[PDB]
Amino acid sequence: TWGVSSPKNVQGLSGSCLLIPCIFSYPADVPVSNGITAIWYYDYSGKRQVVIHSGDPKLVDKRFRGRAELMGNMDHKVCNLLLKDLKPEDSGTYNFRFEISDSNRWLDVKGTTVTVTTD
Ligand SMILES: CCC(=O)N[C@H]1[C@H]([C@H](O)[C@H](O)CO)O[C@@](OCc2ccccc2)(C(=O)O)C[C@@H]1O
Repeated sequence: TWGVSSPKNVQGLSGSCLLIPCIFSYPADVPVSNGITAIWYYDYSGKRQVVIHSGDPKLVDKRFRGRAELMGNMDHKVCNLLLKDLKPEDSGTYNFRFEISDSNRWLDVKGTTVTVTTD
């Protein structure tokens, strides 16, 4: 069954780090020969910036370069996103997408809202 489970809200402090827990799923009969591509988006419906791209890392916006890293193992169906050196501007929406093959790709429209404060 196709899906992405991650928190609706997550809070963090400026200069610290934060973890957005995440897990995904898909049907048992979906073939997976050459792994799964993992992608995280920031403000998808607006600026649409790439935070993580396990398939084409040069697509990662300079804004997040060196500051975001995917924790979980795709093999274990985990998509946890760790964000480092937080900035108030990091506040906004984050959505995960995984792409296996052909039409077997999925963007979670729910996403997680991030709130970074100074103190
Ligand atoms: C078999 C699983 C599945 O339904 N995957 C579809 C996904 C999926 O429905 C969404 O990602 C779930 O949120 O949508 C897609 O188009 C997205 C699209 C739809 C309409 C217009 C433009 C683009 C997508 O690539 O995200 C096409 C996929 O085939």
